[PDB]
Amino acid sequence: GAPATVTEQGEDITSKKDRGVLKIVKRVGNGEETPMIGDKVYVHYKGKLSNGKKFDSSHDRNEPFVFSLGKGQVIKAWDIGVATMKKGEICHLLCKPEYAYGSAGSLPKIPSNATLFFEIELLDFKGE
Amino acid sequence: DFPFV
Repeated sequence: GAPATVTEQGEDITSKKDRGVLKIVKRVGNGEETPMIGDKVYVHYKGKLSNGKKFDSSHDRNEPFVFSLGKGQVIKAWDIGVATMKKGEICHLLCKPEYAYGSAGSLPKIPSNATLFFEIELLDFKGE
Repeated sequence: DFPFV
């Protein structure tokens, strides 16, 4: 399924080239510009654990998730991954725990040492 | 918690 496919067929987008964050572009977005550091980014996402459980979805809340890019407000994989996206793009990200919640995990759903799968849509980005 | 941190 999609997690296996991004695991085996994704592109490493880390600066360290350590395969900690792999990406597939599922829907090509608009033009060439990606967000810049500090921009307000608006995303929709779905996250799955490596046991197949869905642990979060913005679609189910009927509102996007909004954060400031590149400020460590989200897991490292999201700062790195969203920074590579164009407006209107949908991608898959496969995140090793060193770019997610590490050995700590995150209550209630994310265990220690968890590899995570996301589908992310970049709805919009704006400077403030 | 997620997706903060």
